[PDB]
Formats: sequence, structure tokens, C-alpha cells
Amino acid sequence: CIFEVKHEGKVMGYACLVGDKVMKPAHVKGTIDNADLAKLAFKRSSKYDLECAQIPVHMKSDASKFTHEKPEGYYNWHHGAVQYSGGRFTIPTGAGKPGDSGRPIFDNKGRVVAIVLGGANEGARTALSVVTWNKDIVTKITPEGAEEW
Amino acid sequence: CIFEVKHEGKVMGYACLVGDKVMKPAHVKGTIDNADLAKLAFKRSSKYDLECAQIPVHMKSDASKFTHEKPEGYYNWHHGAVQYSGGRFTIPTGAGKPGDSGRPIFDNKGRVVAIVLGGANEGARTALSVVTWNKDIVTKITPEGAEEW
Amino acid sequence: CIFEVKHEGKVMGYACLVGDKVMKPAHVKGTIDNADLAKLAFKRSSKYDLECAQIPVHMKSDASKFTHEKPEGYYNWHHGAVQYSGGRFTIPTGAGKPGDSGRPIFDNKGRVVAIVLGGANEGARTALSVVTWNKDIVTKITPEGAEEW
Amino acid sequence: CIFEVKHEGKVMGYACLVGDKVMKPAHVKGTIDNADLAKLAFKRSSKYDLECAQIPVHMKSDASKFTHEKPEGYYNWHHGAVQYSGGRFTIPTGAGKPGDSGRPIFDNKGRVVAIVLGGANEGARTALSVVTWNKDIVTKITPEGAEEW
Repeated sequence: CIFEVKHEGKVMGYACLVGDKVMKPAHVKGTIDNADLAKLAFKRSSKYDLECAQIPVHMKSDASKFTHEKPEGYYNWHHGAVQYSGGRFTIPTGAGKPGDSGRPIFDNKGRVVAIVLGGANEGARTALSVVTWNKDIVTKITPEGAEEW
Repeated sequence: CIFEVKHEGKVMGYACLVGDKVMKPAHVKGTIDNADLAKLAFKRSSKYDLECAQIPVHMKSDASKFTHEKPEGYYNWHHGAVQYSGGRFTIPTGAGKPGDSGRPIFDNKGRVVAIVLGGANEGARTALSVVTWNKDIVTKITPEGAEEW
Repeated sequence: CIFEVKHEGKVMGYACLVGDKVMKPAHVKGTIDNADLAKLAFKRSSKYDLECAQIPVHMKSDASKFTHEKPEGYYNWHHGAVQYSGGRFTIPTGAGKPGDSGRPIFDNKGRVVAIVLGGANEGARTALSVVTWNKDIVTKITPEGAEEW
Repeated sequence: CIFEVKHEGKVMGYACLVGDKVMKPAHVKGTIDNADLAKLAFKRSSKYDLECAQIPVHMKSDASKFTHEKPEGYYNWHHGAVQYSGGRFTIPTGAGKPGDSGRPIFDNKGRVVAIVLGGANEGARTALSVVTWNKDIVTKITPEGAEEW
């Protein structure tokens, strides 16, 4: 489900197969390091800093579902455990760096809960700037002073 | 409840006694291999790719009830266990082939939950294209790129 | 640091990441079997039979440094041990064949000392024709009667 | 000796290095998944549904010889054992599917005896439609009602 965006042979961010679309932050330079994915036609959306396309039938079995359901508590992500509370995802400052955009924040049942776009450093912890699902529709939460990863 | 459609002495699909009607996919060539059923008058419906008729009184005891109730989880079908989630029934790719249309997807109490029409291959798993009951009325879910079995 | 030049799916010579450039003998037919390297713009130099380009930032950590420092004694190369003396690198005749151009001659600390271009057969031993660093600048030593590998 | 024809990243059939030519069924869509082989110039022949070219010198050691000698008995092929008798190769129906064209039928000494093109289903067993060598010249046996794999 996770695929890496490469630019001049260097990993810039990530791309993710969520739902039935193929996502990757718009700000990320490079092209998805996967033939099938790279040749697609993406629809940019500067409001959401998102850039989606549709998953080829032969990879649709490889998507990851996400959910609007996110109760205060701890979530899972590649670098460790994210913490959700007060309508804000945070992590120990230092555990997320530029080039981590696109990485999903799963819950304990595997449902993708949000997709990291960048983070604002507010001391001990960094409030993440994520793309999250509302009642049904996509949304974007960007803490004051975020640094787009 | 399940009866086979034969064409030039060859099984093409199936027919099923659900509710008080006798179903069989419209696209299936052949005639139900059962005297009583074969001589009936079916009403085609190209939107639903369905073709129903009414069950003779002497076979009505042989029908299968179906239900709108289908919670995420595993369902039963002739080739194994179907999986329901995200409003989509799926199976391990390869476990469903042309000539499986008409076959019901039962739950653990025997209630028919959907009727297979075909499936779209999306890699590891195939999203089934089924006829399913809504609040009260019939409906048809057809995943993008389905191959009508 | 070593990459192979392929021609019609056949290894012709080699390419090497020395200093901050990407080298490969000019006489070698084919294109470097590496996406990042292949798409580069090389500057040919018929005097040196050299053909250099610049190493992409993401591979610069993969270069090999070389040195002008080469005291009489034995050096290391893929096929064994080269011998340096009298201002000439030599090897047991037979241990170097066409398709060995581009291969570096390291010392015991890993510094690339010269790059093989071909060799002249003078009996028991073959005097190598190499590209070597002088005080600071590149140079090319070609023994009388060299056979360009 | 066996190489796979890919189409839109999907294996459609096979290509085989027999004698001194490089074969692949004409009906197979895609291009041989091998640089050296892909860039060749093939000569189509619609009568034989064959499409041959010549093996590059560097792969000629990789060809497979074939033989006109084929006595009634069992032959070997990737999915099992083929049976030859009455001038017809057959297999248990189901053991050969679309995408098996190009696959050779070897004997016990490795000599390629025929090359599968498709098969006609005649019940328990399927009569294969193959390309086979006569006294010296190529030939094609196609059982009535063959389904080109």
C-alpha cells in the first residue's frame, strides 16, 4: 500500500493506496517508484495539498481502507506510536522528519486513520498536520506553524 | 434451492429459489435443468441483469429466504468463505470462475445474503459483483472492471 | 562504485565512480547498466580515451577516492594482485582480458590508484595501460603495443 | 530457453529458443521480457500462427534442440506429463490454460518434441494444438475445436 516517491534517485515522500484512489502529497517532488503507479493521471488539489488518482484493478486488492473513527488514545505509524487527543495527533519531537509525508497513521485494526503531511514543532511534542476523514469526506488538519515534511 | 442452467448439455450458470421467486442471471445462456422450472415464464430486467419468475406451489417449501442484514465479517459460499467489508464482498482470486453466477452467498444461519453475478479482479482478491437486498428492495453492486461470470 | 557497461545485453567494460565524476573508457560500447548513471551527459576526451560525467548527489557517497601515491610494490585488482615498479603496472599474462577496462586498481587502504584501459603482452607478464593521477592531474600510461581491453 | 511474453506487465504466453531461431506464437500479445530478445526482428507466418527470429550468438548456447522422433507414449511438459498416441498429444482437461502457449513438450532426453499453441476440450482430456517437426520441416496439428491459449 505504501510506495515511495523518488526524485533524482532520492526518496522525497510517499504514496499510499487508500480506499480506491492512489494518494501522495502534492508538495512532494518526484514520481512514484512503481511503473503501474507512475504512468497514472493524477488530479491535483491545492486546498488539500493532496494529489489523487485511481488504483489500477490489479492493485486494488492492495489498498488500505482508513475510517472516521478515531477515539482519543494511541495510534500506530512507522516510527512508533502517535497520540490522539483534543482533536490533534502528536509525536515525540524528532521522530518525524522531512520525507515522511504520505505515511499513514494506522489504528490497531489496520484502518488508516490519517495521512501525515508535515508537523509543527511545539516543544516536547510535534502536532502533526494530517489529511483525515470526516463523517464521510476528507479533511485536513494543520496545526499553527506546521513545517511541511 | 440451487438449480443449474444447462446450454447444449453444458452448465453455464445457476438458478436459485429465493423468497417466492425463481432467480437466474439474465446473461446466462441455457434453460434451467428442471422440468417444473424450465416451463415457467420469466420477466427479464436488464438493469439488474436479473431474470425472475414465480416458484410453483409444490417447490415453494424449497425456497431460501436471503436478509438485508450483513455485518462486516465472513460469509459462506460454495467455494469457501466470502469476506464482507467496506460494502464489498471479496474472495481469494481464483476461487470464483465463469459459470458461478447464480450461486448464493449464505450467512451462518442460512439466510441468502447476495447472489453472485461476476467479479472484478483486483489482485490478491476479487471484488464480487452481486445482487443484494437493501432495506426491503433488491440492489446490484458491481465493482469497477467486473468480469461477468 | 563499479558499474557495468552493457551492449546488446552484453558486458563490454565497466564504469567507475571516482572522485566526484563518473568514469568509463571512451572506447567501451554500450550504456551504463544503471538508470541514474545512464541518463547523464558525458564529456568525451579522445586523448585520454576517457569519458567522464558528474556523480548525482544521491550516489556521491558511493564514489571511491584514487591518490597519486603509489610506491613500488603490489596493488589490488579484481583478478588478483597487480605489481607496480619502474613506473609500470603489470600482471601475469592471461589474468586480464577484453572487457576488463574501467576496473580500478586499489591499494591496501582502498584508494583507487589507476584505472585499467588495456594491456600490452610482453611475455610472462602484461604491462597495463592505465589512467593514473599525477601530482594532482590525471594522466595515461600506455605501454608499447597495448591491446585495448 | 523459455522466456515470457509480457503485456501491460502481464504474462500472456511464452517464447522459446528452439534450434537456431527464437519462437513465440503469433497470437500472443506483448513483447519478450528480455532485452536481447525483444529488440529482434521477427518474421510472422499466419499459416503456422508462428513468429520466429534468429538467436543472438551470445544465447545460441541456450537453445533447445526439438526432434521428429515421437513414439506413442508419455512426454514431459511444465504441468505434468503429456500423452502421445494416434498422432495426437493430450492432457487431463484443466491442466493447460490460456497463457501456456509457447511452452515446449520435451521428451525424456530433453529434445523439444512440439510447442503448445492451444487445446481443444473433448471431455476428460484435451487434445493439444501443437507445432511439431516432420521429417525435417515444421508442421502444425490443430484438433477440431481448439481454443488458442
